[PDB]
Amino acid sequence: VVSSKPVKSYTRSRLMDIRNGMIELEGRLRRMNIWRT
Amino acid sequence: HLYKHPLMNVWTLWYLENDRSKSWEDMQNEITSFDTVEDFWSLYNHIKPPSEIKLGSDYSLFKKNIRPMWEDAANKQGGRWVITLNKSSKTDLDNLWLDVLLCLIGEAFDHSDQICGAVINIRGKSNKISIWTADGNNEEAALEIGHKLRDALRLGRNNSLQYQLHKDTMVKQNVKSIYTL
Repeated sequence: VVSSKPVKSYTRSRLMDIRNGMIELEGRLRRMNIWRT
Repeated sequence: HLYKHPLMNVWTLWYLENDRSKSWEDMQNEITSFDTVEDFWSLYNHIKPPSEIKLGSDYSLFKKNIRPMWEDAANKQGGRWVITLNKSSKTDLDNLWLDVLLCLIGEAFDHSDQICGAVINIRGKSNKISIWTADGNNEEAALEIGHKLRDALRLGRNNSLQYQLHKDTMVKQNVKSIYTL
């Protein structure tokens, strides 16, 4: 059914493919000891 | 690197420092929100996998303007598909969690507007991964989502899926399951 939010799907495989072809947030990631490189 | 693949929904990542807190304590932290595949991957590559975070911590990915709580309007009448992971390895854990995230952001479910978010509880001994849905009485949606989950994670009998209403989950110390897969 047509609505303002059309479907945008991505398979797991597609998403992984996109991953392969590749702010002040670092501070808060580090503060929570969540940061990783 | 200007262009990015847009997502259908905006998502927010949450970190819970501690699962037990006093009634005035807010141990739940917003980390960031994302609108694209590339932004999600960027976020993912810079945070610790659930196999490396502190015991008693939670990771939670929820749609924008939905909190990782059941008291929220989006979750109040809803429920969750629960997966219990006893004696699961670390790589398997990380992979399951990531595949769940990919199900969410990739819109792998037909009843997408029934998906609220997902959360992983790390407790060392037995960890858990749950997918939260908006309405426990929506049998068709719940069942569809459960089946998709079952396939997407390649689960066997060993790990059963349990659909639990949030209202029925209020026990200090088992919980009734509406559906089982």
